Amino acid sequence: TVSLWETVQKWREYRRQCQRSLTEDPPPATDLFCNRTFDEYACWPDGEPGSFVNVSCPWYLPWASSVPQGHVYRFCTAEGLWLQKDNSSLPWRDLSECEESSPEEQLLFLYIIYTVGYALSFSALVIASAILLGFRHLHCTRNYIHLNLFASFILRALSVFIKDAALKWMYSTAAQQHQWDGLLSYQDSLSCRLVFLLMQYCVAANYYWLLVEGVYLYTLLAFSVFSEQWIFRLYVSIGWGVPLLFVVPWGIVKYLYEDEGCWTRNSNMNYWLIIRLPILFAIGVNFLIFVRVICIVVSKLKANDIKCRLAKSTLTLIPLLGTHEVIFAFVMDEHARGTLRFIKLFTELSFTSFQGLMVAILYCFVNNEVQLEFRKSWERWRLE
Amino acid sequence: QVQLQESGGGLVQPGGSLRLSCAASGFTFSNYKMNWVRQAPGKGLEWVSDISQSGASISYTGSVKGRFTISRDNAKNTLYLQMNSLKPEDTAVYYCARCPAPFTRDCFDVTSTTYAYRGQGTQVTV
Amino acid sequence: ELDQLRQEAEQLKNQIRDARKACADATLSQITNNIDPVGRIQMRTRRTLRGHLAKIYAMHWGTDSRLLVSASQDGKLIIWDSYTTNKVHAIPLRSSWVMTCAYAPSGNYVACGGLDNICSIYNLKTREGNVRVSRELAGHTGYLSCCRFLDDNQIVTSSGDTTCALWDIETGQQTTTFTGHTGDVMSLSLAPDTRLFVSGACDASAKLWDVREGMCRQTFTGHESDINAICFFPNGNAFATGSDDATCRLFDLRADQELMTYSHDNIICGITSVSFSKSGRLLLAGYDDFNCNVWDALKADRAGVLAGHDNRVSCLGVTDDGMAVATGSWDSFLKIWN
Amino acid sequence: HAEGTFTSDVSSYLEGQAAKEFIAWLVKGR
Amino acid sequence: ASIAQARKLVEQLKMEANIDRIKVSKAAADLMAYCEAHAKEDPLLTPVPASENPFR
Amino acid sequence: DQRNEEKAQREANKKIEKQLQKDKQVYRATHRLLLLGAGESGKNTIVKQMRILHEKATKVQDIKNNLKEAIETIVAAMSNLVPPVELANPENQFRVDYILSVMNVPDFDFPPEFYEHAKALWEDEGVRACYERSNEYQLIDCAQYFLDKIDVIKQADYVPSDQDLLRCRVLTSGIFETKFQVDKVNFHMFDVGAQRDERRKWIQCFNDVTAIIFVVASSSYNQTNRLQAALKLFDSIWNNKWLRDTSVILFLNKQDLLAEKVLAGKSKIEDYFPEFARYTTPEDATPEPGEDPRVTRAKYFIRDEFLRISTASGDGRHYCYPHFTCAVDTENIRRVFNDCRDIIQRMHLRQYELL
Repeated sequence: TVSLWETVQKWREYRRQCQRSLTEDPPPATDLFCNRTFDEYACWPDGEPGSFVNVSCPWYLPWASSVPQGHVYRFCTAEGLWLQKDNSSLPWRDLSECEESSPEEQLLFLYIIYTVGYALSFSALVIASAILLGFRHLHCTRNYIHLNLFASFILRALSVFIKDAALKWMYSTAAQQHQWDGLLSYQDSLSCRLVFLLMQYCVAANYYWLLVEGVYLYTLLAFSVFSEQWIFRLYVSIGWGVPLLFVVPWGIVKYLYEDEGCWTRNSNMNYWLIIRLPILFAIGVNFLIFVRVICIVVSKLKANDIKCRLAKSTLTLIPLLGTHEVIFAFVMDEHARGTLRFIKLFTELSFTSFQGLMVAILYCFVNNEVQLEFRKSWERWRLE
Repeated sequence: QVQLQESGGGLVQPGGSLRLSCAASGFTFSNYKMNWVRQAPGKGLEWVSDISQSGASISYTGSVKGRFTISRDNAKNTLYLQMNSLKPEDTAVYYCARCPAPFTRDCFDVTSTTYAYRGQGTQVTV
Repeated sequence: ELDQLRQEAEQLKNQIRDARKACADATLSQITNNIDPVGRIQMRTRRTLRGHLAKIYAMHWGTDSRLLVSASQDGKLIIWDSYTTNKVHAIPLRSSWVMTCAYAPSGNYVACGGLDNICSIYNLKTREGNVRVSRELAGHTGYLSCCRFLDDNQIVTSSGDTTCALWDIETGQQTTTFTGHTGDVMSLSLAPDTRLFVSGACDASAKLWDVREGMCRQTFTGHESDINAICFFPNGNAFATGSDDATCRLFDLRADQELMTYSHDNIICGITSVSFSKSGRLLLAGYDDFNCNVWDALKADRAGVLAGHDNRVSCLGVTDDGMAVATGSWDSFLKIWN
Repeated sequence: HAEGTFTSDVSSYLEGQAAKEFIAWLVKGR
Repeated sequence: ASIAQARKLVEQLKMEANIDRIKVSKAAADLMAYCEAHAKEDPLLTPVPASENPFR
Repeated sequence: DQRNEEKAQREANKKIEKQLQKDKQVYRATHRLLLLGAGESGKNTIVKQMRILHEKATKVQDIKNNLKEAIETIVAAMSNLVPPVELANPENQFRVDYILSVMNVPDFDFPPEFYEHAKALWEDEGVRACYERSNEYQLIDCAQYFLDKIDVIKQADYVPSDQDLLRCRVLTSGIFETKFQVDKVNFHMFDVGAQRDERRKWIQCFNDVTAIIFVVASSSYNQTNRLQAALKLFDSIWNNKWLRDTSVILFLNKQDLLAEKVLAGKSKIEDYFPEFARYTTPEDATPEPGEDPRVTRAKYFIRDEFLRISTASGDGRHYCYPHFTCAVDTENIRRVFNDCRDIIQRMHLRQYELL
């Protein structure tokens, strides 16, 4: 659709055309005529006395295509005046033939929920990262993968806070005025393109650290030996490096071919796919890994409340691997419209915002090996 | 000093009865699992019965079930074996054997050849 | 007949117990009833020695009070510099099931052994610079539980075959065998003049042995279960024993009996290791409940706790200058305490 | 992903609301 | 045999019975006198200043 | 200087810590196993077959030697007794004659005719009586033990048990190691030899092995009850506080031998275990093809004796894996591999709080 900057530019061009045009236009040289005038909304040609001067609906209007023919009106009275309206120093002008004919209420309901969730996830994960890094008995390869997943969730929350601030600065009265007058704005700056590019990276790195947790749990349960320093340095390389390998390329495409809006708008869906297709491979492999691990858990429960233990194992594996995204993942942005957009965006935003809180509870706070370190440390605090 | 002294073993007819007693001293008797162990002539040591610290958990070897009764008196520091319906296969030296460590569930080595926490034994001849 | 030899051993046991009762004029608690207590001993972990893969069974301080050797069942002897935490030597073992280690007083050798029934002597001062086996002492028919050098050429071992043995290192032969225990000998401790040693075994008894004459001079009973640990008092006239009965006991040589029992009703786990401080006022004891208790040796009161291990404290050692306590544990770490 | 989808949806909606404002300031006499 | 084992235990009990035992109050006084005469040289009993503690 | 020797100590420490990191990868890659069994469990034979696929069985000729030497000296000493013992059979039958001839034969070959020659001598009551005076003359201590075992040493498949190596003095090593690999996974198996029967101290060394392999002779019931002693030892291993996290692989090794007795009437199980008379075969029991119901009922009863111990105090921290086996089975190495895979997988699922 249309931006402030297209409409401002267009207007500036109309303003240029009327500015010249008024000098070019020739006087009717009759009595009681009205002067030609550009009211900042219209170019009004000089007017005949006692007549409706009927000017075409303007072309800069963002709603112009829907109104191919239309005429704004101003009355040139027979005594040499534009007709003043009732108790108005401004002349009478009728505009209803040139107007346009709530979606924000559900965007506000969405924005409130994920910011409460991301805040509670950021709060629980700075505590959960402090507990795992605090006790040295908890230091192992599993908790090292956990701490990097903790960091990938905190960065996503911080980027969501920064993106929301940026949207409110890009769409401020001050910014709007800056665009209307044509002075440089936030929307035209590499500091604005990097805020949303960092959002891409922190989202994609979080999905690939949910991927590392799947692959590392799959490696342990596949029972064959691996090198604990080369595979772990590969896991840190997979979790942080692979996202740079496809976020950096999607930034080149937006800069060369789609550099409008600070990269906040997906206009060509193929460029969109560059970020999303790479992220759906990581969700899909995490879903298959989720199947094999629960298939292992079922096989162990047969040998040794069976449905209740299996359900508890499933619901705590669900935030570790991000398998809640498998539901509405193939309902693509291109095809998702109406109430289905709401519910795809509702379930994805809300559960992802609360997913960092769940992983802090289930893998730090209720963890039995963590709770034994708090009780042995209080046992060593009863010797003081 | 740990000392276990068994008494009550003598000549008995087949189908007869005999009560064995193990007088314990030198340790806190109620802290330990206690065992009866026997040695038939020509055979090795064979576990007969045990009893837990309070006297609740009681087990027997299969050849004596329904016939032998084990009990302890923690106040008098004594272990009992009430042997009813005695067969000639019950002819053995019967040893009272203490579990090696207190407050444990596992009870290692009580049938070993040179186990220290075991009395010198009383001869039961059927 | 053995029936009369049973009763002859009982009446000599009567005579020894009455000869011990007649010398018991006043207990150690009554003698030390008016001495000032030591207060609360508050030691803290100064060093944590990391690098062992599996559970540590034994350690021994060097006589320089700086170097120490530790033995872990990953198959490694590591010699640490306790000041800088640097590993000085890492010695791979032929058998991984090591249960004891010993640092020689000259600093030139370490010994170790375990389920292989062999005390392996390692030369630390070779001319190329590596650490190689100088001798393997074979002849025990049970696991090696404790070893201590007398000098560079002599070492005393204790074993699961119920015996102790003095070895000539340069010949590999047993000079003397020490028999009389009826259970696995778990620990030994040399006297400060190294003319005697005490051994604690799984028959709930401790025996004092003459090194050169090869006989058992005294037998000490009073423990209820297996003695896992033993250590002389610093003047060599007494020794302490740690047992599975959750008590430590102090025995005097010249009084031929037990002087003191170190216990608490809230302590129900066995003692794995015992050592005295330099003056002998403190008796440190490692426990199965992952802690080490500091005991007032004269007043039998608990003076402190070394807490911080996450598994069974297997061994404990005080430096010869008394500056530090090392504790080894099944969590694979050694801790140095002041 | 849903972050990008929500950000694009917010920025495309708020792009059009500011254009309506611009036209309204123009109608007020700017 | 069992007789040859039990004969040696009789012989050991005779050599352990013929020893001169001092009084326990005498033995306790010698241990009390050692811990007082060496209390100044025990760094775990009285903590040294944190300059000559090499684990500082 | 002081810092020049300190950098030389930091460089020797870095050369150690690199080597310790390479040793750490080897240690975490290898599964350690403690192989444990009653003495005549068939274990040692299990160690022999597992080795030929990839020191204890080597000493079978030293046990060959003692039994023959014991037979020689008694028949020889029979003369020297003041009343030379009359053999119950008046004639030697050549069994005595052959034994005389065998005297001082270098590298004897112990043919089947030599055994039956010795076999029939030893059952002769005249020889039986010459053994009470054996105390009077010089004889090896393991004489009667191996003589009553003529039947077992017969078979060419004979691998001596631990009790056999105990009666003789052949064992010198405290712990025997057998390294092998299944599916490129290294395994380190440790068997205990030349340790006393008092296990309560040295069993603590094996608290962090992957599994204890506890082999049992299921044919043992009817040593009065070799199987009850196997059940008390399993009970002590299962309930020891240091072995409380160590899983136990369980092999019932004499399936074929167990079988011959149950079909024979050579068993009478309900004498040593009176709860067998009211025991029924479980519904989840899947017998081998062509197997008698008398065999399967006795087979799963001995399994349920060991499972009655392990279902108490298990608590999801360590597990019992029972296997019905024979000592020379080729599947056995694979059964250890599958249980060790199940142990490691169950350990990782506890660390993720999924099991």
